[PDB]
Amino acid sequence: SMHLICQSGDVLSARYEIVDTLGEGAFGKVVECIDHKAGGRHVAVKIVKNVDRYCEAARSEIQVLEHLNTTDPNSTFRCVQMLEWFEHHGHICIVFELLGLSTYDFIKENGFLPFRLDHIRKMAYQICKSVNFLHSNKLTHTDLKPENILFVQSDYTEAYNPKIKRDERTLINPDIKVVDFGSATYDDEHHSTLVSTRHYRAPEVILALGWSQPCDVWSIGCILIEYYLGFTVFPTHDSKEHLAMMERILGPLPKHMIQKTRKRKYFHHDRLDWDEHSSAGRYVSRACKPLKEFMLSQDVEHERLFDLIQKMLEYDPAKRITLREALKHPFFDLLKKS
Ligand SMILES: Cn1cc(-c2ccc3occ(-c4cccc(C5CCC5)c4)c3n2)cn1
Repeated sequence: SMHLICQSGDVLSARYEIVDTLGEGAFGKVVECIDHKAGGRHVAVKIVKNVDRYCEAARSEIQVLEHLNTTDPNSTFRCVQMLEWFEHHGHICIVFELLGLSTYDFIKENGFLPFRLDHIRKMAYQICKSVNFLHSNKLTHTDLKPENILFVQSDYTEAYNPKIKRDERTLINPDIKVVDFGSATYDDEHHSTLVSTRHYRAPEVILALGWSQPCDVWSIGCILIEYYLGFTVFPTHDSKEHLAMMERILGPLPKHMIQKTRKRKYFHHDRLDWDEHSSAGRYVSRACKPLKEFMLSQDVEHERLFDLIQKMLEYDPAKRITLREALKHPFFDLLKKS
């Protein structure tokens, strides 16, 4: 029924007039509205599908953001500001400060070109700071990805780039915020070993070994390579294929993780049950290669980023870098200058 209530001109809750759709997802829709009771200020309204799983996720997000916005009222740690919620013809709607495009959408609109490295450095720093603030308050996000990082302002300048024979957009201000707190889980809540639709998903989640804060660090590792390359390094929707891709980029999985997993289907003896010479197997060999071979330059700033990424993509969550540590990494020295 959503198409009947999310059109340009519709009014929600006797105050918000829909201008246009900003984007869609599995959850529903985000629309830009005029708030007729706050002087015409533009806001963003998430309209949530009338489906039990998303309604429960939306109620959860509301609890989480209430706690985070009162703990950090000035958005020092860059979590999105929720302004209120209401119900409209059986759909939960949540009102946010209006931001710019998602980082995914910016890449897409720019023809799948990567961000340049000085912007990557700022964005990475801000993402690590924001999610470490979550990790300090006994939370894990669990669903970090480029669609869920948004530019405060997505405005750009435009010129012809003769090095790659095409026009190129250059961001003016790379400041970001983190969104989507519907899967966010407290340390003391139930940690469901089941997880749903994502491929920023850590190896401990795939193998059902239990998870906590480190799973976020793995996701951030994936985001940073994507910003550097302009495309995903794990393009797959099959778990076993995903594990095969990991092995090609990062080497074989630790033996103690293979012995512990209850998911025996993926393994024969203590090896991944993967035919290298199948149709899908040859696609993996051709798309994926060892991590450092993705580097586009041997310059030391590039090597610094890739050392950070590698520590984030440690298989064993007990050994993986924490965000506290990552904020001190040399890659970020260039921001602290004086
Ligand atoms: C899942 N979620 C998003 C928000 C959110 C909050 C405020 C926002 O101000 C603008 C957007 C926006 C702009 C362009 C594209 C999109 C995309 C549609 C999903 C991301 C959003 C936006 N999204 C809160 N939860």
